[PDB]
Amino acid sequence: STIEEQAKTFLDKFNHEAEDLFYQSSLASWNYNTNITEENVQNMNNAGDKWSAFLKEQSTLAQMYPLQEIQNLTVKLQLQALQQNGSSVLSEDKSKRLNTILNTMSTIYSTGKVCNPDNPQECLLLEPGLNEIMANSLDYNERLWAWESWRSEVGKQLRPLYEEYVVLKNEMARANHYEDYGDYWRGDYEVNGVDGYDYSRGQLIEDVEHTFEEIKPLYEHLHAYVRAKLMNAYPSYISPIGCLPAHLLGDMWGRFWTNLYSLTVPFGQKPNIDVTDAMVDQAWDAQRIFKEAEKFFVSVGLPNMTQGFWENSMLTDPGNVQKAVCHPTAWDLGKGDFRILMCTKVTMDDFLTAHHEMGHIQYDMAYAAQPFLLRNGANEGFHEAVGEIMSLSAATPKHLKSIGLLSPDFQEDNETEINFLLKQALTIVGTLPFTYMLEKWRWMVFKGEIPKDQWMKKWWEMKREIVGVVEPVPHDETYCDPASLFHVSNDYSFIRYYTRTLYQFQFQEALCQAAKHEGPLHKCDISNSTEAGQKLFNMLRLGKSEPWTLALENVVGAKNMNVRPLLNYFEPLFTWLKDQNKNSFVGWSTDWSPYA
Amino acid sequence: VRFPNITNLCPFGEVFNATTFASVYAWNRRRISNCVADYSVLYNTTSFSTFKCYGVSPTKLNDLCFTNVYADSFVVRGDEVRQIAPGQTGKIADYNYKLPDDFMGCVIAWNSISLDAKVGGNYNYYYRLFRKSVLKPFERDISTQLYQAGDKPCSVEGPDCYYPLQSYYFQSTNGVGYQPYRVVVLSFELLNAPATVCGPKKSTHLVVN
Ligand SMILES: *[C@@H]1O[C@H](CO)[C@@H](O)[C@H](O)[C@H]1NC(C)=O
Ligand SMILES: *[C@@H]1O[C@H](CO)[C@@H](O)[C@H](O)[C@H]1NC(C)=O
Ligand SMILES: *[C@@H]1O[C@H](CO)[C@@H](O)[C@H](O)[C@H]1NC(C)=O
Ligand SMILES: *[C@@H]1O[C@H](CO)[C@@H](O)[C@H](O)[C@H]1NC(C)=O
Ligand SMILES: *[C@@H]1O[C@H](CO)[C@@H](O)[C@H](O)[C@H]1NC(C)=O
Ligand SMILES: *[C@@H]1O[C@H](CO)[C@@H](O)[C@H](O)[C@H]1NC(C)=O
Ligand SMILES: [Zn+2]
Repeated sequence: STIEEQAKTFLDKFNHEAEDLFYQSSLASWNYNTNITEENVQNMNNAGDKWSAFLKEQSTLAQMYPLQEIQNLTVKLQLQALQQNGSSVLSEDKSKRLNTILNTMSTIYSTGKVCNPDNPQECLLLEPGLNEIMANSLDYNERLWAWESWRSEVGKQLRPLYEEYVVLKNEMARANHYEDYGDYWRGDYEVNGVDGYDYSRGQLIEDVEHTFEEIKPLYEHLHAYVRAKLMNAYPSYISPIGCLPAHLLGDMWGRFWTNLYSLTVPFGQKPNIDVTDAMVDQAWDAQRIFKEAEKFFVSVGLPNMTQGFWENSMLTDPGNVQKAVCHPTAWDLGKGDFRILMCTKVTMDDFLTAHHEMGHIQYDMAYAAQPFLLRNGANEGFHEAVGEIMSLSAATPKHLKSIGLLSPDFQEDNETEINFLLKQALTIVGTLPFTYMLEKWRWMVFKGEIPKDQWMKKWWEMKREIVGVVEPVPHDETYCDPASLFHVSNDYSFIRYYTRTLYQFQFQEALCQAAKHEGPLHKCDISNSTEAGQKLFNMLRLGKSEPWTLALENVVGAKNMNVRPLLNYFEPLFTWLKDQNKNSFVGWSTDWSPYA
Repeated sequence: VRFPNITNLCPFGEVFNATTFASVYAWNRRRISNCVADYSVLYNTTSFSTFKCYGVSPTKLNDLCFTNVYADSFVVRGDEVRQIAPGQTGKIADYNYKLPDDFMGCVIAWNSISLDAKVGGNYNYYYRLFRKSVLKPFERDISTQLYQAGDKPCSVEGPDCYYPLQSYYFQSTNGVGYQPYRVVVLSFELLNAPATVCGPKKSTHLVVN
């Protein structure tokens, strides 16, 4: 018989014999991420090794079947992924050190505690504390201490580990027909089989820069408006021509400018679009947040959350009795098990991210019908963009009024929309320069364009030029500040978040055409529209099977990321920002530093 | 003084309320005869997830007469209960248990989980993944013989010789699709020969001689 049919029965054996092995690893990994114990770290690692062993053996058997013979393209994708040699190309010397480093960096970031210089026994951890300091404090010194101490006491220790991480990871990617570890991540966006819908590793790197060029003007006026309004909040510390000190931004790294909304809110007297106060004053629970997000997906026709979701998920901090990984995580364990692990606090940020993570599950539930090796999103951005479609509709003041977090007699206004659009711009527009710089640094470091002696110089050289953020304190090469972020320290691709935002409005534009709309791209609550939901269901059901370019084309009408929908969503803000900067300087000077 | 019933109630509580069931590749068959069959007790159990009586009437099943009564029992995943149906193609139906396209009778299933997925499961059910041919209606194959993908020497478990049987792994955390479901199929049949079981009211219709 045909080898293609011979390989089909090989994959049929693989799919049926792999689910339990992957399920056991997922169960153990869930039991450690929800319960930090040395007993669970061994059990989770053992199940991962058995899962990895099953991958290694079934990969070698998959090498025998040649891809060039197979003509069923969906079969070709499944065989192609299983045939790939990942860490298997590494020797036992290389694989152990690569994994020993990777776990060590995660444990340093997780167990990172900064002691108060006075009373050294008092230590502040990044997750419970030292983020409240970096997101609620208006003291320049308190923010400076938390920003510098984390990037020095925790970051410096990650500097030696990251250098060996790059060289070992590069050897893995270079061995497996890639230029560098950046190319290994960059292949996620590649299509090479269908005419007109093909893609390449470098087409991402050129489209990102072309699309970012049209985001820079909007960022400049957002920067200037924030700069002026931060100048009042922190007098005598910010230059009206210079960059923005890093610790004065929203969070520990400047990734999100959301927390700056209090200082930069245009019209304070208009009712707050930040319903964080309203939730707490109405005794909103963690359950209500995930239940309200459930009703949103139900209204557009998508299914209820499974009973395994409500029974088995962890939606609150378990307490000081048992530790947990409180990074918002969506789990597709398999076997119909869908769970969300999150340290939900009653804030608007966790309300929107609950919609984001339930968007992950809705995507995960839809592609469950597809085979195991096709059980994934079209690309990384697609998965993260699906959740953001919901949080884009859920954040609208009309939807907030619908759920009761805004007054029943709320009257829309020109001023309120600027209040709403600015807050959405701090979260969405603000992070785009941060993501472009962070991945460009990592992409170039993997390529070797940035030498090890010029690592930190380039990190803050680009942060000033691209993002407009300056170092509050001079930093040597001993510091390793890029690894002070979770995503860099835990070996995750970060360009997914930049591509996410451009997809998000492209989908919403099409979803808000199916749901008969009247006005602009904002005020786009797809809630109660079954047509909008079924337009997404078809994309979610495909998974990795169809190419991402084709998947995008059927939904929105284009084979590539288009920055135009994003600019139309924020167009009322862009024009308002330009007038609000008539007497302010737009742009930043690359040579101003607070320490100078 | 006692009330004598020359035909006792048919053994229906035996098959349904049984402690253990069988894997689909080795489904169990039972004959019900020399008795009187009240199908009202089958309706009265609202816990039954699916009561799909193809052919004969659903609630007027009690008001009928029959000759050949066979009851088949097995347990399958919830998303595979659909494959236990007339003219449905799937791994269970094609290779484990196939109903006729002309089949008349009923298919009954319930949720299980409570017993056949106990914490630290004492049992283990199984299913057949590969076979050379699709099973004809009401056919069984308990073959442990290996399956070949190409022209293969299958004397050793090898790269292209795959063990025909595979195991169900039922856990509490599994979803409804991957949770166990207990299925009992009643194969009612009509023969021109004298009948064997009719029903409670119809004790003299055709069941007796
Ligand atoms: C945490 O894990 C330990 C062993 O890994 C276990 O004995 C304990 O019950 C777990 N705690 C909770 C709350 O599940
Ligand atoms: C590829 O094989 C699967 C096997 O089930 C089949 O269903 C599918 O239709 C095939 N691809 C195409 C394009 O027909
Ligand atoms: C995996 O490694 C083997 C040798 O160990 C090699 O023959 C094969 O081509 C490799 N596969 C890929 C996809 O690079
Ligand atoms: C979703 O769950 C709620 C609460 O259990 C229920 O009232 C509602 O009918 C369910 N909707 C669907 C479509 O199952
Ligand atoms: C959706 O419809 C329900 C039923 O009328 C309504 O109560 C709810 O407010 C609607 N949602 C929105 C966002 O208007
Ligand atoms: C099974 O047992 C329960 C409890 O004894 C009983 O109520 C039920 O009628 C029985 N079902 C059958 C079909 O015998
Ligand atoms: Zn996410």
